[PDB]
Amino acid sequence: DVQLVESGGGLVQPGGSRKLSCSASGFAFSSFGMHWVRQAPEKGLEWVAYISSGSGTIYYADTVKGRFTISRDDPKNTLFLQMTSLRSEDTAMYYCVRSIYYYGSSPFDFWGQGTTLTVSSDIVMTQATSSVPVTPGESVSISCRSSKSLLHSNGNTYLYWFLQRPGQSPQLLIYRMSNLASGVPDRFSGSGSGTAFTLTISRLEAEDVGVYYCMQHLEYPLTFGAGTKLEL
Amino acid sequence: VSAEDKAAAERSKMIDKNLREDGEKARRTLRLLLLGADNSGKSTIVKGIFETKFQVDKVNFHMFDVGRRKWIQCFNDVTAIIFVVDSSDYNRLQEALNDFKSIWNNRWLRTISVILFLNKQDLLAEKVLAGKSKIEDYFPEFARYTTPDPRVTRAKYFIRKEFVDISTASGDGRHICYPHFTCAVDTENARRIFNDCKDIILQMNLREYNLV
Amino acid sequence: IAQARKLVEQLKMEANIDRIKVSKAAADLMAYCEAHAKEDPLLTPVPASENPFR
Amino acid sequence: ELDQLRQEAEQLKNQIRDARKACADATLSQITNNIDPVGRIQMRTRRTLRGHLAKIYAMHWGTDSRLLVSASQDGKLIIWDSYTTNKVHAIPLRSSWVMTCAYAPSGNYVACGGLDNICSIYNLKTREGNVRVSRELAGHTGYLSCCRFLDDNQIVTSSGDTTCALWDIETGQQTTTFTGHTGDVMSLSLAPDTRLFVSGACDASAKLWDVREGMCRQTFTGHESDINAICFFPNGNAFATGSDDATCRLFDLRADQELMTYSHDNIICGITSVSFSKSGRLLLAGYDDFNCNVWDALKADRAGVLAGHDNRVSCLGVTDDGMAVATGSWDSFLKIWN
Amino acid sequence: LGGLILFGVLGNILVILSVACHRHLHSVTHYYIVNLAVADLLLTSTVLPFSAIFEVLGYWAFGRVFCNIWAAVDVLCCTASIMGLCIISIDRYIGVSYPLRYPTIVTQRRGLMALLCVWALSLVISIGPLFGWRQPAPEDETICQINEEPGYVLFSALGSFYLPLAIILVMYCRVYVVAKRESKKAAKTLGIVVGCFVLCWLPFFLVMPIGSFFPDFKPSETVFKIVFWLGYLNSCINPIIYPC
Ligand SMILES: CNC[C@H](O)c1ccc(O)c(O)c1
Repeated sequence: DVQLVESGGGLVQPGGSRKLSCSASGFAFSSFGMHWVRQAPEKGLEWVAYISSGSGTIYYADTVKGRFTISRDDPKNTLFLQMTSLRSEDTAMYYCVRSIYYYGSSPFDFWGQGTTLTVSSDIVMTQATSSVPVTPGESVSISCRSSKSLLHSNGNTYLYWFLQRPGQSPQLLIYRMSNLASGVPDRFSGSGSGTAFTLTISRLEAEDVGVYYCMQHLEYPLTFGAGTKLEL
Repeated sequence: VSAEDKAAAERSKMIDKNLREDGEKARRTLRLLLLGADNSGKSTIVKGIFETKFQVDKVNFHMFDVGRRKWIQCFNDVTAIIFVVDSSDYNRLQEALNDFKSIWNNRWLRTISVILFLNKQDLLAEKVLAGKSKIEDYFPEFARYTTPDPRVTRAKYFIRKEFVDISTASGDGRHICYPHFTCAVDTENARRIFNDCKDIILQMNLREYNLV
Repeated sequence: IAQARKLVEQLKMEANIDRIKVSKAAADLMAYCEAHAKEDPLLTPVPASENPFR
Repeated sequence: ELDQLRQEAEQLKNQIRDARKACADATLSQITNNIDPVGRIQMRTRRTLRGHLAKIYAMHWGTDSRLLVSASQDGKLIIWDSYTTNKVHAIPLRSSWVMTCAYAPSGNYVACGGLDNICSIYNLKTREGNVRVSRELAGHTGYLSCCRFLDDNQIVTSSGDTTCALWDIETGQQTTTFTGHTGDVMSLSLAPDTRLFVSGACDASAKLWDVREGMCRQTFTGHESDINAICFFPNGNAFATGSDDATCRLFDLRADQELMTYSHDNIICGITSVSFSKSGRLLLAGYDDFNCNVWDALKADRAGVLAGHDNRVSCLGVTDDGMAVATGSWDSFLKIWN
Repeated sequence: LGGLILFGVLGNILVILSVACHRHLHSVTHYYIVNLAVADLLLTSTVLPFSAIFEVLGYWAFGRVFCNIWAAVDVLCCTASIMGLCIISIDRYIGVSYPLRYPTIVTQRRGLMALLCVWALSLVISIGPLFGWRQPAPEDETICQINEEPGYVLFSALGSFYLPLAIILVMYCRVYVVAKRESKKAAKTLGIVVGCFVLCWLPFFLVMPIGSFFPDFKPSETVFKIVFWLGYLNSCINPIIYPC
């Protein structure tokens, strides 16, 4: 049903320009906030940009602020990222991420496909674990830490857990540190307090191996953690 | 406030904008409540709940007919009530008068004017020309009534006078019935509705501006 | 004809419902009201900090 | 035969009345005459929810007591976040005339209905991100005046055709039809145990219905006009009705009689909405004279007034946790009180 | 003195509050009513105490730098009030002469345009004295006087009273003709509105130009002060008479 396709990518000489397209199909693109999030070839995910519903609010990451422009065409259901003066550090895999915002919403629920692009203070999230070898059927945990407390005055702790299987786009597992995303097995659970969170899984099954990212959404920028890895 | 509770406010503002646009669109259409009874000819006045829309002089009118003590309060804000009546018969004419009296003195319809539509006047003319059925038999005051074929005009004026006399009881001027005569093959009903609605809106505006 | 039979059958069925004393009913109603007097934010003035609506 | 059946029915009614009077030794006023009085209660408008451009007809709180829903004659079903007064959703309606709305206990569905004689059920949680219509329950031959969710696939609807209906949202057909009313069924109120409910009709009659058995069990009278609103007591063994005769009545399921009458000689306007507090000590009687009243359910005395509406009050609801009270009105403004 | 100013401020505040207490104030006519109420409240709360203290003490207190603006805020607010009356009359005329086409003629995205044009014209007229179009300021800042430059006098007087007066008269005469066509009470209300506008604003806009262009026919100072306070009286009166 819901499907986001991406076009563009390829090789760009340094300092060039590139227009990345994200075509949505199967959902109300007008009412969904959109994000561009990049992942380095051998590192974690980096948030690039965010545009609200109706283009009424736009934020950029400090790295690409001023050099990147984000836009959306609602009648055509398209999301555009215009990139100019591409440095050699901007090569990454870009994902256009839907996220809707209301009481009880699940931001970052569906992540589009990936577009490769090869170029020739902030709340920092810490993922102490780098790789945790585990056996199927054994309950394990992933620990994440925040520089600042993510518990808000409204009782909402804006922490998100994302899973990336080898060769697969990320998907939302747990949003706001306690709630479970739809379509995710009830094995996963999230707990913890400010600056100290734990994603505990019980009876780990197959295809659960992959990278796990803890992202903060208290303020901007959206700083992902280093992200742990579960392998057999 | 955080991004989660601020993008929510932005979404709320977008929803407010859409609501304002829809309300502005809806304010340009006049809502008419089409009432009446069975075999009163309400089906062919203008060429669950049923709704119809027709445009005259670049003005769109919506008429709603349902097919009434309770749900009538849902139509408290309609511009006008098109009350269709079949004057051809006489036995059910008193029933129609009672219905009109009930509608006029309704608690939730005390500020709505009624565009009365005396339908099928041609059959009334045929019945009064034949002479088989006498109105005086049903309405004893008809014999003592005279006009202000001439007999057809006297009967029509009598029916209108009876309806208007019912209307003027405790009217206080907040709403006035607008009688009309319409036959089955009539096609000028839209213009009559247009003129009646124009007069109703003009009177409402004059009342609002603290004038007469 | 069957409508009257259905009505009288319904009345006969309803007539056999056991009715307790009004005093016991009122007593248990008052007991439920008083047992939750500490859980009613409307009855007792809600503290400003505890009130979600400022 | 007809005369014999009429005589038998009259004798049965007389015996039922005699049995009810035999179970009436004391009065609720006498029982609670020694109770501590509520005193003076002054709830103030904490939030005002603007955005409607027509008269509001129905409003139902969510289970979490944060979200709420409202229906207006402008074809809009608006789901509000009462905490921050943000419109979570705005659903256009196929029929602009809506007299009822409901919020599913799971929070996944909402319901609406009215003069179109169709109960539209909308699925809030969707992949597409917009509120689409999940089901269109059809079969009533009159306008729907109230509807309440039992589960995600079981809803009780009251229509103007003198019949209520327990439906099956999965298949869209009436699992059970509750017949026995002689007039339009204005309101229905589910019981906390969800095994029984009540329905007030225009014949000044409140009928108790067993959902599982699908047959009426008790009938309560004592009102002089149409019953507009009805609400179950939190305990589940009582309920209260509001009627056009400017009186509110308290009935007990076990006692099967009218216990307390909340009315004042000053008030002459009919009641349009009634709801109970979490403890049941307060009865919130919404009137059509632009203001609501608070009644001590055990003293039958007015506790306070809630004024601030410029038009008729149509719907009134109390949060499940008892935090606040939503009161809608015909002036397109629904307020929150605490 | 200050009592009338306080009464006018209270009336304008009450009108502003009532313009938002009920949802019936959604039509453009209520927007114009609240615009007039805002203009009158701003005029009062920004000029009436200053005018009162100037009349009582008899000399400028805040200084010529802080009294030159008092000769521009006052004209801005008075012009805003008069143009609000004019736009209210225009709205009433277009509503009466085109009853069922009123929503499709007077629409939001157009009434807001009219309101913003009214305020823009008011500020354009008020900027005159601050654009150098004023009489040579006296050296002694203890004395603060209005500007009687003939060009500014003609421009301000015309574009603040005479054109609005002409439009008001034309629109209200057409409204009266239409109302009499559809049938005393309307006559009384329209006449009292027009008379209360004219008897309050015409005296000032007649005594000022006569002193500006005909110093021989220049009136006294007491009558000048009476005409000066007539505008404030009209500002206080407007929220009393226009809603009802
Ligand atoms: C009551 N205040 C009137 C104001 O001082 C004023 C307004 C317009 C003018 O043209 C003018 O010369 C003076």
